[PDB]
Amino acid sequence: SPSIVISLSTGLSLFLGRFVFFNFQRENVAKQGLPEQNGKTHFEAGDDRAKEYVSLLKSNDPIGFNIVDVLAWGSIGHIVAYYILATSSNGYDP
Amino acid sequence: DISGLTPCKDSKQFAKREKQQIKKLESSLKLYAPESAPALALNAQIEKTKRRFDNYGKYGLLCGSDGLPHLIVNGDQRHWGEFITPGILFLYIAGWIGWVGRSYLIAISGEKKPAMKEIIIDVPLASRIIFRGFIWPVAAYREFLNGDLIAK
Amino acid sequence: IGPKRGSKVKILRKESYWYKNVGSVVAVDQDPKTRYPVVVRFAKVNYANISTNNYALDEVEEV
Amino acid sequence: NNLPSIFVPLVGLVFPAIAMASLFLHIQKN
Amino acid sequence: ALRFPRFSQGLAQDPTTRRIWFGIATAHDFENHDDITEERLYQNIFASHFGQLAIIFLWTSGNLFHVAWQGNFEAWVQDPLHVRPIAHAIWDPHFGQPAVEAFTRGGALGPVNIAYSGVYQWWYTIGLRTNGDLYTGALFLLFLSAISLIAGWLHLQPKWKPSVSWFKNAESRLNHHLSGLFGVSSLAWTGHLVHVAIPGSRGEYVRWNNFLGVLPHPQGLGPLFTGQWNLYAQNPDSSSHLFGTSQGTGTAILTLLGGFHPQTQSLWLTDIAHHHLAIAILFLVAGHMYRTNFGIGHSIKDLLEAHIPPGGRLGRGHRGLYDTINNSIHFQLGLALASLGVITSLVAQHMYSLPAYAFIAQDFTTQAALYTHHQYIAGFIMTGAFAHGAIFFIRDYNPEQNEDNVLARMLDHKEAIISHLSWASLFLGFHTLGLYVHNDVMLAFGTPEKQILIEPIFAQWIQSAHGKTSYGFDVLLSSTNSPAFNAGRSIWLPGWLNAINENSNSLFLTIGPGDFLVHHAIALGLHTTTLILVKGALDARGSKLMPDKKDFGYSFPCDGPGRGGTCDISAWDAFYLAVFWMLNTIGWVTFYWHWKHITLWQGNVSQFNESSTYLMGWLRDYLWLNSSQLINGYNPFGMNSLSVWAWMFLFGHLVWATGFMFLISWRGYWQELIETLAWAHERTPLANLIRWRDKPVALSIVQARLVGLAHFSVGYIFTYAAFLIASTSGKFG
Amino acid sequence: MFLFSGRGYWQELIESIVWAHNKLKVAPATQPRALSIVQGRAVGVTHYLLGGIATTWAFFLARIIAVG
Amino acid sequence: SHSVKIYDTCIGCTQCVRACPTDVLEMIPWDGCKAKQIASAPRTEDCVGCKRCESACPTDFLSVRVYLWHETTRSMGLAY
Ligand code: CLA
Ligand code: CLA
Ligand code: CLA
Ligand code: CLA
Ligand code: CLA
Ligand code: CLA
Ligand SMILES: CC1=C(/C=C/C(C)=C/C=C/C(C)=C/C=C/C=C(C)/C=C/C=C(C)/C=C/C2=C(C)CCCC2(C)C)C(C)(C)CCC1
Ligand SMILES: CC1=C(/C=C/C(C)=C/C=C/C(C)=C/C=C/C=C(C)/C=C/C=C(C)/C=C/C2=C(C)CCCC2(C)C)C(C)(C)CCC1
Ligand SMILES: CC1=C(C/C=C(\C)CCC[C@H](C)CCC[C@H](C)CCCC(C)C)C(=O)c2ccccc2C1=O
Ligand code: SF4
Ligand code: SF4
Repeated sequence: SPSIVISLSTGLSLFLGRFVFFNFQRENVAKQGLPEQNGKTHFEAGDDRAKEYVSLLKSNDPIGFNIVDVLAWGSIGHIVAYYILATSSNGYDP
Repeated sequence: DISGLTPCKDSKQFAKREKQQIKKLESSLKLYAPESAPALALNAQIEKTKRRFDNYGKYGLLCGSDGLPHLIVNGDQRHWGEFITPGILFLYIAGWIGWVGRSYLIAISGEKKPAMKEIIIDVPLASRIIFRGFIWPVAAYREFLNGDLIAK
Repeated sequence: IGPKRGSKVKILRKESYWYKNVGSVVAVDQDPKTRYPVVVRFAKVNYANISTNNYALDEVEEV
Repeated sequence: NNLPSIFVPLVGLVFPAIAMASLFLHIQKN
Repeated sequence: ALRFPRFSQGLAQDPTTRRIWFGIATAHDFENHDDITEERLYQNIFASHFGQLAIIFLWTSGNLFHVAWQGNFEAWVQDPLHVRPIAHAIWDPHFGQPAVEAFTRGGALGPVNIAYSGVYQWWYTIGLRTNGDLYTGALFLLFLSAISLIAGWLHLQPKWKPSVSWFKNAESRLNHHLSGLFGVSSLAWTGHLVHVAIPGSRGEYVRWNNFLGVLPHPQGLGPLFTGQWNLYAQNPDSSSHLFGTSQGTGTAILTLLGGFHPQTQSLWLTDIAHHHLAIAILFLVAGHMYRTNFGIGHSIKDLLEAHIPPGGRLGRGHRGLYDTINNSIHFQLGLALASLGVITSLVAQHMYSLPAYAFIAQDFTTQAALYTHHQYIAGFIMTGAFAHGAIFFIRDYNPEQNEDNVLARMLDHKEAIISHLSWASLFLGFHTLGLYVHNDVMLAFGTPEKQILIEPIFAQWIQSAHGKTSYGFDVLLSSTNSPAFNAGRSIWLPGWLNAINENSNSLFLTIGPGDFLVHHAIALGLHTTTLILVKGALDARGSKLMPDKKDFGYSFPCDGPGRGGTCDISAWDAFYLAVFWMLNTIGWVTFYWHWKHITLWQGNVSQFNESSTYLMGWLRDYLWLNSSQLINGYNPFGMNSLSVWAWMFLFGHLVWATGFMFLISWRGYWQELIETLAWAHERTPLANLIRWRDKPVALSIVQARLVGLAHFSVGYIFTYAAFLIASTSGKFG
Repeated sequence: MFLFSGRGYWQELIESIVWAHNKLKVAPATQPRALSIVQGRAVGVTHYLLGGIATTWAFFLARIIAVG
Repeated sequence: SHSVKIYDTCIGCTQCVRACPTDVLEMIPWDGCKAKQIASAPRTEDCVGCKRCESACPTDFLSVRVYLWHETTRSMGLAY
């Protein structure tokens, strides 16, 4: 049953992102700021298309889960689930 | 045996090549008188060819598919004398030369005009220095440990 | 006013042929308005066949 | 059809002549 | 500002004839133009890129249209092994009657040219069967060229002109190139292979009109979304399948069979589709690494700054490298050129051992021409990489902002690198030449058994490890029982071993004592060329003979006769010297490949194995033996179809010999000659009514060196191309 | 090799070689120097003429002894 | 016209002035050395780039430097 495996993997990845690895990832992202050219960020140097989308990333979550994190963790879960399904599909043995 | 090769004392192309060379020599031998000097020279050539083939067979080489011996620089114990045994010897001799030259240069660094000693060699000091290279590995190792091999 | 005559000095001028080498001081000029008073002689000749040079105070360090 | 008999002389001779004349005039022009 | 060189007033002021030469020479050097800025340089680069794309698309459209119009594609596809491809027609007023009679080849009604480019097999494999497809492709590529030119003009306009800060947005460009340019294109090509090429190989004609009413797989998209992907590999093509028909076929579209198609000796299309799918998936996954406007990802400058080893064995590490790379374009050009050269060499080395096109292994001339062409292109690109690295070191390097990082440490100890490169080159050259000369003398005296022959043990061990059983070693894949053999036996080994262990193909050819010396010669050439280029690049900023080389520029003639004389002291001269070694090494490689493969094709491999160990063997059994048919293109008795190749042979010889003019004789003699000629023209009657506008002067020094190098290269290339094509076409085997 | 190249490159290479020598205290008192321009041209022309003449000599003698 | 620049390492040995074949350089009084004079290059537009001045200059590196630049009839040495 592909649906059960997909849902379980997505839920496990979402839980791991939200409740376990959140602080480490947030701290690491804060450590590595926006890309800089000649000591200035891309938006500051005179690029108008590089403005950060502050409006989209704002969220009502108590800790700060946003759309981008949801998409990333769901993508990882789906990749893992589909790899599991494809591996279980055939009958190759070493 | 190794890499699909045939021992040189068992292959047939070796014998065929030997026969071809011997026949080529004997064709020219017939022209002259049997007692004449060219006959003696050609007989000596034939004897040399036979001895060379016998020595190559007895030395344990490996002919190839086409019939010529092949050298093995791999490191097998049955071919110590093919590459590794001569090579070390070379290094020894080579090191000798280098060491001697270096010493001589230092021996003329003290004087005010070493160029005259470079373009006109002196024989006494050079003869003193020449035989010190017979033990070059030991002196070189001691100098490397002490630290006088490299300038600072 | 500078290094004594006959001393050995090491050069610190990057453009000189005798860079990071040693040389002997011949004389030091006492005029305060000379920019390069130190006179140095080396053992080896440069690409031009001269073997003498001038230097300022801070481009040569005593050894 | 006979397109080559018309097109080959044009590319071979007439167009290089026009190009050379125009380029020389533009080079020497002040 | 008034004369032809509008981009430089200094070149317009002088009245001599060198103004034209130097105006033509430096038209693309946007950095030296007067009143230049960063924005103008970047925009000009963008427009030039668009123009180049338009030119490429027009070129391929012309190729397609000419093959469609004057070719015999339809007659070729029916009988691939017994029809010669036709490139285009020949119209020539200078041709005589025998020339018209002899050049009429194939099924045409007039003179034609046999195509050795190999586009016929490629177009046949990708699924084209009639001339309508070729005409459609020609129209499509014409449209693409037109839209490229339109886009270039549009982006040169004031309203749509980008700014500098846009050009330096590295992370976004990397993300889009890794995700959109690479992954999506591979996915689309996989779609084409599944939809058109594979069904076209089984007899089903899928085109634009009816590609919606056909199913590539009977199951459809069900297995892909369900998870049982194995259903896409249930029924592979049978071993008796015939290309282009529906006999002994299957239904799978993604397999891992490996090996070669039995009939065509080419790779299976299903394997190619699967490979493209996997590569596209990998690229799409890997393209999300870098930070962008959405608040997640990686920052390159922080990645670089964090890689500094404790203990200071590398100094400051990678601090400040990001700005150095970004602010300079020559660094980027050098990196791109080096990568492209390595990739081109990989393509040349792979496309001859694992061919991917139907009925291409049976076309020997096409294989030889493609290999030689790609190798020469790779050599030129690799030389250009070092040239632009030296230019970067001259121009864009700021010593203060890159203090104690890897670049400064590299500039610190150039002497050790140069010395070790020199030692390696000397060692290799000395010993290779010694072995060759000893073998030659031994053969000369009449005793071959005293030769020095060394078996390439390591390479043969590698081949045995890959799965070859022609030597005797039993390692890894050779051994019947092994973790690797067991692990890989169930999927691809059965086909791979059979493909590698046959004697007809060119996959992992047998090697003996002859290949050892040639490989060492190739290594010597690589080392010497690298030494020359690296010395030129590192000694660009300064040395002891001239410690202010950065003030004069990248290219300058000399520095007078003082200090013993300084000729060829710039980095441009180092590149000009390294070009010769590049040509020599590439020539050695191509000679080796051509002789090995021609001996293999002719039937007997003993000739090479017995004559490749001494140089007289190369001179007598390769050039002299194979020139017999080429030199007989035209003779007093008559002529045949090989006449043009002999003519181009002589043309290349003449150009190569003419190069020696500029490479040996120098300026002063010719300037005096021009002096005398000017006097003679001014003093003659009926001819002094005509007066010159530009004072005639002899060529400069760097210009003469460049002209001589160009003549040398042109003659070299043309002569070798003529010899190779004529010799391989004469016997067709 | 002598006919096509120039002196400055060879001098700059000899500089690095001399550094490698001096690192091991084996530098000579007679400092190495690249050949002057005129000497380079003379060496080139001498080698060129010798090679061409020897080629013709060997070819002529072999052919005319074998067939004559 | 080329560019000839004189640096302050000069010692005033008058060799560069004598070596010039076109009368470009000259000497002026100075106070930065023992000889109390330095070189100068007023008539730069006549320089032909022969680099004879650089050949006769005793210094660790030359105190007079010639940089080649835009060419013209006088600097190229054309007699017609
Ligand atoms: C690139 C394309 C190209 C083409 C298409 C031609 C075409 C031709 N060549 Mg030329 N040629 C070329 C390049 C080319 N050449 C180059 C690069 C060279 C240097 C090696 C030469 C050197 C050359 C020589 C040495 C000769 C030719 C001759 C010929 C003609 C031979 C046909 C015939 O059998 O004579 C039939 C008889 C004729 C005399 C034709 C007469 C009509 C002519 C074409 C004039 C028409 C007049 C017209 C108003 C010209 C002015 C227009 C102007 C823009 C050019 C033909 C016109 C031959 C020739 O014509 O001799 C004079 C000849 O002897 N060519
Ligand atoms: C006197 C001893 C001597 C010694 C110890 C060395 C040592 C060295 N050489 Mg130098 N060299 C020498 C003489 C010597 N050289 C001479 C005479 C020449 C001119 C032909 C060179 C030219 C040279 C080059 C071009 C290079 C080296 C390099 C090297 C280094 C690597 C080893 C090698 O490649 O050898 C190379 C050896 C040779 C090509 C020939 C040497 C054989 C000479 C003739 C033997 C010495 C004999 C001498 C006359 C004895 C007199 C003493 C007597 C009076 C008592 C090593 C530090 C390489 C390098 O730079 O490495 C970092 C390299 O690139 N050398
Ligand atoms: C892309 C490269 C290309 C190339 C190299 C060739 C090459 C050739 N063409 Mg083909 N051709 C092409 C594209 C190309 N064609 C296209 C797109 C068309 C459709 C219009 C044709 C239609 C065509 C005809 C109708 C004929 C030829 C013929 C010829 C041959 C003689 C040359 C000549 O007469 O030109 C003829 C060329 C044209 C009339 C127009 C093509 C020019 C296009 C529009 C642009 C080329 C621009 C070029 C890249 C300049 C860029 C500059 C840049 C470097 C800065 C020669 C083999 C002749 C032949 O059959 O002789 C045997 C001939 O009769 N060609
Ligand atoms: C996802 C959308 C996207 C896409 C599709 C592209 C695509 C491209 N950009 Mg980029 N770009 C993007 C986003 C994108 N960009 C963004 C957001 C920015 C702003 C940061 C830029 C900034 C930018 C600049 C400033 C420039 C480009 C340029 C280009 C062009 C590259 C030149 C070329 O054609 O190489 C061809 C590339 C490929 C086909 C990749 C294949 C390479 C591998 C090695 C293939 C191996 C070969 C394989 C075996 C093929 C077989 C051969 C076949 C004959 C059988 C190309 C149109 C350059 C240009 O050309 O402009 C006109 C340029 O000037 N881009
Ligand atoms: C990827 C593209 C690429 C790009 C964009 C550049 C960009 C640049 N290069 Mg680089 N370069 C490249 C690849 C590239 N290069 C490669 C592959 C090499 C190795 C050969 C070099 C080696 C190189 C050198 C040696 C130099 C540059 C320089 C330059 C700059 C000046 C361009 C110019 O003036 O030339 C315009 C050139 C020409 C129009 C004249 C030469 C044309 C050749 C000789 C034609 C050969 C004749 C022809 C084939 C005859 C055929 C006859 C027929 C019978 C077949 C420019 C920024 C120059 C510079 O100084 O930059 C600061 C410089 O001197 N480049
Ligand atoms: C290998 C080829 C080669 C060639 C062709 C030449 C050519 C020539 N040499 Mg040079 N030279 C060479 C190598 C070569 N040299 C070498 C290796 C050196 C040693 C450094 C020299 C050193 C040298 C010196 C020292 C002198 C010359 C001079 C001459 C000229 C003699 C006058 C004359 O015969 O020209 C007529 C032309 C030729 C014979 C060449 C072939 C031309 C044929 C007829 C084809 C014409 C085709 C046609 C017009 C093409 C048009 C089509 C186009 C529009 C597309 C001539 C330019 C002498 C000179 O300049 O005084 C006059 C002289 O002083 N040379
Ligand atoms: C409201 C809310 C909530 C809920 C939430 C949820 C429930 C969510 C979910 C979410 C989700 C659920 C998400 C998901 C996502 C997903 C994704 C993002 C995916 C992706 C995918 C991909 C990417 C894929 C890919 C592929 C393909 C296409 C094909 C094959 C291969 C592969 C697999 C690779 C809660 C209660 C908690 C709280 C309150 C509020
Ligand atoms: C001058 C200069 C420059 C240039 C440079 C160059 C030009 C370089 C090149 C380089 C190169 C050209 C390199 C190369 C490299 C390579 C490599 C590094 C490779 C590797 C490989 C590998 C590692 C492999 C492996 C393997 C095998 C063997 C088999 C299979 C498996 C595997 C995969 C494991 C620049 C621009 C920087 C700038 C600065 C200066
Ligand atoms: C190769 C080359 C060099 C370098 C050539 C050199 C340094 C000559 C080297 C000659 C010999 C091999 C050096 C050693 C000679 C000693 C007598 C060796 C004594 C020890 C024993 C071997 C006897 C130039 O200087 C040069 C200058 C101008 C134009 C072209 C070139 C040029 O092509
Ligand atoms: S030659 Fe040099 S040191 Fe002498 S006066 Fe001229 S610039 Fe000064
Ligand atoms: S280069 Fe010649 S002409 Fe010019 S200043 Fe020096 S010596 Fe005088």
